[PDB]
Amino acid sequence: DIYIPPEGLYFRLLGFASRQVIFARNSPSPDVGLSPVNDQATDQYFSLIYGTGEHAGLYAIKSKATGKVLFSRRPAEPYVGQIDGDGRYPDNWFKIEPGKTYLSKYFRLVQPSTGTALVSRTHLQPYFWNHPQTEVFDDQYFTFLFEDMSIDKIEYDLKDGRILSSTPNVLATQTLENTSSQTQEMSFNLSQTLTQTSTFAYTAGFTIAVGTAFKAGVPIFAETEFKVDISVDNQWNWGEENTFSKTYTATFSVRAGPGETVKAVSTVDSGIINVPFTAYLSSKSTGFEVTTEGIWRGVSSWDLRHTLTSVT
Amino acid sequence: DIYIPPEGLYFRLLGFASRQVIFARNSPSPDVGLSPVNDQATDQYFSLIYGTGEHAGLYAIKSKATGKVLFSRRPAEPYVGQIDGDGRYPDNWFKIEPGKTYLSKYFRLVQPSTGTALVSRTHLQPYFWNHPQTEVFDDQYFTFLFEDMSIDKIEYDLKDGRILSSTPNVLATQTLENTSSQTQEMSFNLSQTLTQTSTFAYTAGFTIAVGTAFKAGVPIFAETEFKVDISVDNQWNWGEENTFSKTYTATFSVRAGPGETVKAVSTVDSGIINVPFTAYLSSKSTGFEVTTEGIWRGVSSWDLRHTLTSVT
Amino acid sequence: DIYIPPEGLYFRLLGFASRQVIFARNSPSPDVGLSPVNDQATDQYFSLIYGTGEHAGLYAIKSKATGKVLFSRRPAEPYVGQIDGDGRYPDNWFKIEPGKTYLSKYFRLVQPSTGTALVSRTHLQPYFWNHPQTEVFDDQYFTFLFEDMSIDKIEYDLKDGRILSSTPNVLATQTLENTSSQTQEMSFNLSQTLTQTSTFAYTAGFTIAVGTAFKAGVPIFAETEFKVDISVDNQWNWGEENTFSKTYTATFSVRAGPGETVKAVSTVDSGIINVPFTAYLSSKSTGFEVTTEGIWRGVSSWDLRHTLTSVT
Amino acid sequence: DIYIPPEGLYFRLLGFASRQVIFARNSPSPDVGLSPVNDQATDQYFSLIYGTGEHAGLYAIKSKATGKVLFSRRPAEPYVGQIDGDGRYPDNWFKIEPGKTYLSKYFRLVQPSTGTALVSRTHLQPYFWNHPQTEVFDDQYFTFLFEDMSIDKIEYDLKDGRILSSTPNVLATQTLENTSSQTQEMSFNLSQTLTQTSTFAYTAGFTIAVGTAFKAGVPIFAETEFKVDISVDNQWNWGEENTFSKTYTATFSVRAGPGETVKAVSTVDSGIINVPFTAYLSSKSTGFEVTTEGIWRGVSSWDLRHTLTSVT
Amino acid sequence: DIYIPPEGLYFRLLGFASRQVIFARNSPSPDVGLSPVNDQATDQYFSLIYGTGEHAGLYAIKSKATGKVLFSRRPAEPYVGQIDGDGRYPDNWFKIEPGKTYLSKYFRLVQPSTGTALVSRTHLQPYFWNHPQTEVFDDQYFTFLFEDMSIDKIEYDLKDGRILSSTPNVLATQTLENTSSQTQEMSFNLSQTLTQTSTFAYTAGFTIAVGTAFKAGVPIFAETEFKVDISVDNQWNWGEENTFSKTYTATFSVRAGPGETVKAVSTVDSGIINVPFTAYLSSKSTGFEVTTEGIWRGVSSWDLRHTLTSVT
Amino acid sequence: DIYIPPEGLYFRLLGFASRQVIFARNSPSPDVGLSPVNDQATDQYFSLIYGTGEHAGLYAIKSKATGKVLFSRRPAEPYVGQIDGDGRYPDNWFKIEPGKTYLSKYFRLVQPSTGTALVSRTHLQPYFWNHPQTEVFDDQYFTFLFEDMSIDKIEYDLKDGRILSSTPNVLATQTLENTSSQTQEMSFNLSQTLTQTSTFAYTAGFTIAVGTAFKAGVPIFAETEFKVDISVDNQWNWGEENTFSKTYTATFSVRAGPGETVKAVSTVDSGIINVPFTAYLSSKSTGFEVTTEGIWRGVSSWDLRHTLTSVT
Ligand SMILES: CC(=O)N[C@@H]1[C@@H](O)[C@H](O[C@@H]2O[C@H](CO)[C@H](O)[C@H](O)[C@H]2O)[C@@H](CO)O[C@@H]1O
Ligand SMILES: CC(=O)N[C@@H]1[C@@H](O)[C@H](O[C@@H]2O[C@H](CO)[C@H](O)[C@H](O)[C@H]2O)[C@@H](CO)O[C@@H]1O
Ligand SMILES: CC(=O)N[C@@H]1[C@@H](O)[C@H](O[C@@H]2O[C@H](CO)[C@H](O)[C@H](O)[C@H]2O)[C@@H](CO)O[C@@H]1O
Ligand SMILES: CC(=O)N[C@@H]1[C@@H](O)[C@H](O[C@@H]2O[C@H](CO)[C@H](O)[C@H](O)[C@H]2O)[C@@H](CO)O[C@@H]1O
Ligand SMILES: CC(=O)N[C@@H]1[C@@H](O)[C@H](O[C@@H]2O[C@H](CO)[C@H](O)[C@H](O)[C@H]2O)[C@@H](CO)O[C@@H]1O
Ligand SMILES: CC(=O)N[C@@H]1[C@@H](O)[C@H](O[C@@H]2O[C@H](CO)[C@H](O)[C@H](O)[C@H]2O)[C@@H](CO)O[C@@H]1O
Repeated sequence: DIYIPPEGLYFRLLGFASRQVIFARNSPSPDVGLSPVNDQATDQYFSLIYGTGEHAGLYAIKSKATGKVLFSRRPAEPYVGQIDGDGRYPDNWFKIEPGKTYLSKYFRLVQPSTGTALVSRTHLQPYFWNHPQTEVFDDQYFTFLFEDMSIDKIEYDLKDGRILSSTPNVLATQTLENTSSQTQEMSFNLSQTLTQTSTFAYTAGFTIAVGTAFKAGVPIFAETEFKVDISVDNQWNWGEENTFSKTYTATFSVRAGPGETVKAVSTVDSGIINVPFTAYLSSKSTGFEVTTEGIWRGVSSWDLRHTLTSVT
Repeated sequence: DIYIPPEGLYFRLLGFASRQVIFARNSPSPDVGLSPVNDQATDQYFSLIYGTGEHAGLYAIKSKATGKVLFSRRPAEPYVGQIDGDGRYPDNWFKIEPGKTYLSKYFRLVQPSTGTALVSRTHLQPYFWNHPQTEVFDDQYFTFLFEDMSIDKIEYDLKDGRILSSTPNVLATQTLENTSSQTQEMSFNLSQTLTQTSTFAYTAGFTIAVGTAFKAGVPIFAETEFKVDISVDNQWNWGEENTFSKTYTATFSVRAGPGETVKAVSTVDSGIINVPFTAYLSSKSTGFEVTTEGIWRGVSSWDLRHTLTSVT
Repeated sequence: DIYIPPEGLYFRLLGFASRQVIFARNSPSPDVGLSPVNDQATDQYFSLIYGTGEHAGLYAIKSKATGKVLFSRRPAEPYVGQIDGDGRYPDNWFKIEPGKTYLSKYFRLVQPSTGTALVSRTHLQPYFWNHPQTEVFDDQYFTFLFEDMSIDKIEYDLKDGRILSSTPNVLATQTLENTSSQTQEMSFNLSQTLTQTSTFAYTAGFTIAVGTAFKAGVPIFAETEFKVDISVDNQWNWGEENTFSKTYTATFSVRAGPGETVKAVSTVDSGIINVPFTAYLSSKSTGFEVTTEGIWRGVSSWDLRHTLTSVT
Repeated sequence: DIYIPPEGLYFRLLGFASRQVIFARNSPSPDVGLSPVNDQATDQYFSLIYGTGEHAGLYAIKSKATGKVLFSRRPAEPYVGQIDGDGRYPDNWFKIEPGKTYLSKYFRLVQPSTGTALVSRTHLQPYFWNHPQTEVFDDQYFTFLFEDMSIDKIEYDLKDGRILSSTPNVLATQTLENTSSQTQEMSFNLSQTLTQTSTFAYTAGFTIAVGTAFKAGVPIFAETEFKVDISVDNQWNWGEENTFSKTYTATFSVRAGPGETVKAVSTVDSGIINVPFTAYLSSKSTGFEVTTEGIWRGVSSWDLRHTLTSVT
Repeated sequence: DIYIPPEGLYFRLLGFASRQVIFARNSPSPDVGLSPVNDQATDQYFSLIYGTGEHAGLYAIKSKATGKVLFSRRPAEPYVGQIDGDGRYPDNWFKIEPGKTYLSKYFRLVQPSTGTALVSRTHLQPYFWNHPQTEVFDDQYFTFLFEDMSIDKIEYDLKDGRILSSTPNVLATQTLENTSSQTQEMSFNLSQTLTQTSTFAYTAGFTIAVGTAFKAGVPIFAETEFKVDISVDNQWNWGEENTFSKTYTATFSVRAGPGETVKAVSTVDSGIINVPFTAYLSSKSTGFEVTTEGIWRGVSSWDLRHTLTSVT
Repeated sequence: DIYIPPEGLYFRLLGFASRQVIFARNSPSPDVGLSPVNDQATDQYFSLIYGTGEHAGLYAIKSKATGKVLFSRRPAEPYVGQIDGDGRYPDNWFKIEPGKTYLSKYFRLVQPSTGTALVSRTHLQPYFWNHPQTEVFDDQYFTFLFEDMSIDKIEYDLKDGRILSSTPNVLATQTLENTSSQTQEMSFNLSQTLTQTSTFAYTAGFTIAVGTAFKAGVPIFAETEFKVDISVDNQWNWGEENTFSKTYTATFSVRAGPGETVKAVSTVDSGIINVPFTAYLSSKSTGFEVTTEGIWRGVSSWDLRHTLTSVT
């Protein structure tokens, strides 16, 4: 089931074919049409009005710049445009039909009452028009290019963390710090770095744009639970694999035997790990709130061990 | 080696540049040209005629709507079009030259005899034309947009299943169901759910369109073999990672000692797993059959354990 | 931080919108403009001249075919074009502004002194023009389509290899080669094949084009170190997952007891593994050198074991 | 260091050679001499009077029947006998000289002041006499044949228990209680017996006679501590290995899956184990108290496990 | 409960004090008395006649040489001797009273009807006499010195074998048999000897004399069961620890890789083990049969492993 | 095969029955006879003269005090005694016939030429006599009561050490030495004592008297070999189980993390262990040398581990 925004969220209607966005303004000359994306052109933003009654399950597309609603009809010219009255006419209601395969994140905006589908193309004129809904062409598909949203918070569902793999990794094996006997001091210093992995994968809810940059603590396995490592301050990219460093540092000393050659082996458990999470976002322009569910996954390490053993 | 369809399979010739498909009809006015995809326009489908003799290794592109074959020549006008006689003229044979990098799933359709390459563009006219084969431009590349195929069957090669990782995961650890002694009944109920993973990756054979929706049992590791779990009835998307739930349920009771505090620990082995498979497909319009080889991979769980231990 | 080429490396400036490359020649008629990629058109290659002084942090875009530099101004017509003097005029310096989200691998070429941004479109004329830098449109973004580079060498940083997972896999379990007693010979032959995995992932440095084909040994885990398996001679594709076969073959015989039924179990450790690496490349036309850092990852196997045990 | 009884404990003086006990009575005719043991003849019991002053480290041997003390002199006849005054004369003090090898649990009773040693023989007359202390003969050795003591209590030092060995032992392996699916009940009954071991070994303190019969709980390993199993009510023999039965009984049922063949494997950890202990004894005739330290050792079992696993 | 022989088994009555055996003959002069053991003197053998009726629980001691029965009375002289009629007189019945501690394997032969106990001493005359049963002296104790019995068979209860400990022991670790590559032959020879242990401990039934020499196979652990190793042909001594050698020999060759340094590690599991058993014996003079239950225990080894691994 | 001393070793001939030793002197009156042991009476020591020629396999018993040899004949009186000429007469040669069962460490001294066996008794006169060799009585058995020997050295065959059992034992588990973060010092002190075991068991060679006290280092398992722990300075008793203390002491400190609660777990491997050995002894009076082979066995511990782990 594709994600359809609620009434207070704004978006751009990007065409698969034209690779351009629909615009609706009060001037210049042409009131509605297509244009290359310009994140600041209020012109290019719309929100939806959820149909009710006999329109339940349908939607009206409202211009943020004009407040007017889009329409699509086949008899009267022009076949498409704007109009007042938030869905006053049957011409303002559309059915959202998700595509398949390469068009799975796209959809047709079909207006039932007239059996017409919106068109967004650059090869034929008018670029923004409609077509008899029964003959499906690729240039009738649209995808949501949502407004800039800010990631306010990431909350992991730690109780459900899970370890997918685990192999011990010896950080500092070599350790032949010795003497003959009755010394008094032998200190060890551990400083090893492992390149870790991080990926925040979409599961459900609001469709955060792939690549969106943000910061958050990342999961860590303690000994019997998962915890959030707030130290990691790297910049992540939504839905993409990121890498970050994890350095293990430790200082310990050993010496109090009849005569030994102290040995220290620092070891950690490394492997793949994933944890569910919810992200809270809000509109930068409005503050409108939404959530997104996801699964975080990455190569990590845990259970740092220091084993001391004497030799003679 | 790119996948070239056999003689009975239909497809659309999508251009890298124009992002449009070639069409060949008997009318209206222009007989051949470019058009946005329309899965129902017979107009846009072609199949290949495998060259033989001195043409072995070359192909003729036959219109499904017209039966006519495409041609490409540089002296006589028009330089491209249709013509009867399934490869009667040397102008009907083409060499398929796979591209590299971003064009690896695309190819040029070069007609040797004339040293000309087909062209599919929208920036210059004619949109469907040809060019002296020696000067390679991006708008000379095409990719196969195969006909809608149905996935009739998935057959796993279970003998070759393989476990990539494995870590024990305790589903229900806590279990302090007690009394002092000589009770008579202490029953346990286990109900834990794990989010699993599923991906059907292409290996060879017919190139199933990424995203194609279908249903099939998914692999499972028994104790010494792999088996197909037919219960999982989720809808998969070819070549993409899907998730699904696996719930473990169990009821067992323990009590017959001198005086105990029965403890139950339910545990499973979880980790990554993959298994080879063959998919059998057939043309929805013709029933023409083909196969696709692939490797299925996913996070799974297995070997559910229930350990009972008394305490006093 | 996006990768900006040094002064001696050539590239094409591909537009996000137009999906076309900028060209600068001495003739025919129009000197600069847009064109579909043609890897042999010297016309389409440029290199950068690193600004210094008050221009430090800015760049001039030099035509490889003409030696002339690009410019962008808003008063005098034409607003864009070529000109001698490697950055003689303030009009030749540009600021490279990386985009975000879907435009993260793209950037604007803004000329500060005039507050103008280059434009690359096919929907409006002139196709190659500029726009008041303050109004950002999608057709103002460009990405680097670097010159054909050759991968001369792959050097792994073996000391940092790491095992992400590990599960024992018994290749040949069944082995009931017997007799009663005092025989004299019982030989075993092992021949098992496992499909392995290989991926060379970009980490930093020169951005090798995804898909680039090349050959190199692949990492292998010995017993206490990682080593390069030079036998694997498959063709890899940069930044993509490849598969390859690994066959284990072995012949051993056992017999010298009071009366036994020799059993042989061949086993290997399989799991995921990754190792850092540096790739050395050079321009095919110039020999200009660069490097790329990356992490190699794949499903592998190691520690082949043969265990013999008698039965009676 | 041999165990010398305190002043209130009674004993018999058994001779190595004569294999007979010393007696001291008021009548019949001969007042002191040798006799076969008769546990009821008060005649044969003596206790010691710890010398003090210049006699510190020496002892007087007091008759329980007569109260008189033994003496040994070489000039005046008879050379040995009884006499009043609890050590009034220098002739009443003896030095206890432990033997070696086969005489390690025996000792000479040498009277320094006169350089004479007591004699207990049956081959020459007088049977009970003395000899010039400088010429050591075997018939000058004695051992303590203590009075009947009762073992009132055994207290183990559980904190110091120790596991010497441990191997898992599967009690009930076979378990193929099945059906096809959706049954509802499958109960299991475990009843297995293991022959255990028990030995109470002397360490220090009062020398309990080997073989002495008594009853006490025996050590058991819980999961993280040792505990006393009070159920075992077998009769032990001090300082000797005893065996006893341990039966494990358990009843548990399992069934609540999509279709399984429930399997149950009952397992225990068996091995050698030992624990220190103190025994409290008291004179049956007097109630005089003493203690004995010892180490208990035996083959035991612990950590009974029940593992349930489904099959299909 | 002490072991009392059935009616057909012969024995000598050895006295604790006298350390001599009772004899009953028809001549010379003294008919009954004491004598140093002489295994061939029929004179010294007796068997028992189980009392019945009011004598149930009592026994008559019958001379094997004379057929006459022993008697004990206090009025008429002599107080002890022989007499016809297998228990005709009340004087022929005795109660067997086991001693404690050092006398636990000894017993008094008390004749109730007269309140008299048999006496066996060498310090007073008559050496063989009796005493008022109420005054217990050490020289009233006897032990059974059974007739020479032959151990016809040892049958182990293998199903109940048990492993008390287990630690892996590498027989032949070192193994660096190599070459560079493509050799063709590398054979290994294993010959290691371990000193094993063997003890047949009495549990119940006939009391086989400690030290009795005999031969039998000894237990061995296969892989899932215990088996009898019939190869071990050492001479055992009943109830005593014996040692014996176990040599592991094996010849195996390995070579068929791209280039290796074959390594072989031969390993075994060693530890303590015990198994119950029954011994079948019979009188050498009569063939009278009996059985003895026991537990066999010893340090053993099992599960010989040969692991081959290549190096480069 | 019983141990027969070589020609230069002295011993006493102790009788089973008489429990007395044979003596041969030049005066007083009776030249040969029996006597209670007196370790200083040269009178009681003899050595053997190995027969050769037709006497090979027989021995003469030579008096150390007199140099004369023992004899045994049945016609001429006295039947036994001394005589010059180290075996001059056939009467001086004896066959040593080991007994069985309770007489396995005893033997008859039979003089073939006359068919007579030596006798050692106290119940009949003469106490030291002989008897017609064909009628075997218990008082014809003798055992060797060797001269006082000194244990000069114990040499273990470390290469053959063997671990019979092994279970980890945590000495100091509890360890919650903490703070919040950035402290700087946290030191640990380990001091735990384990009661160990020691037994030197006879295997072959000279029969060292049971109980003989001596001192020697005891075996210890390092990590890959056995070594002698020379610290243990306890007094051992040949052929008997001894106990001794082993204390593990260690001081180590840990602290250098972002914020932790350092935990330390000290652990050791404990279990049963045995090692072969040879003992070198020599006569205290002569210095005559001999050796004894044996197996040392005991409960020990090894591989002390210190594991440090942080908590938060
Ligand atoms: C002004 C008007 O109504 N024009 C229409 C054309 O747009 C229409 O062309 C097609 O429209 C579809 C839209 O999905 C595709 O863009 C297709 O490529 C076009 O051919 C034609 C009928 O086909 O009718 C009028 O001319
Ligand atoms: C009608 C005709 O023959 N026209 C051709 C042009 O198409 C041709 O233009 C180029 O064609 C290639 C095809 O690969 C690219 O589209 C390129 O961008 C075009 O410039 C020119 C020669 O270049 O010749 C005629 O005009
Ligand atoms: C010749 C000239 O200066 N023309 C310009 C137009 O290009 C310009 O149009 C826009 O340009 C931007 C470039 O980022 C986009 O392509 C946008 O879609 C166009 O509308 C207009 C002003 O908008 O001004 C002149 O006509
Ligand atoms: C009455 C008296 O004084 N008699 C002694 C003997 O007892 C003594 O004999 C020895 O005594 C020792 C005691 O340790 C042993 O029993 C030894 O076998 C005896 O020979 C002799 C001197 O030896 O003197 C008196 O006769
Ligand atoms: C001929 C006769 O009846 N003599 C008895 C003695 O034997 C008896 O002596 C004791 O017998 C017991 C037997 O258990 C012990 O051997 C003890 O040492 C002896 O003293 C005495 C009474 O005591 O009576 C007669 O003399
Ligand atoms: C002086 C002499 O020759 N006396 C012998 C007795 O010793 C002998 O007695 C037996 O000797 C054996 C020795 O093994 C046992 O001690 C047995 O108990 C005695 O009976 C008898 C014959 O038996 O002959 C002479 O008297």
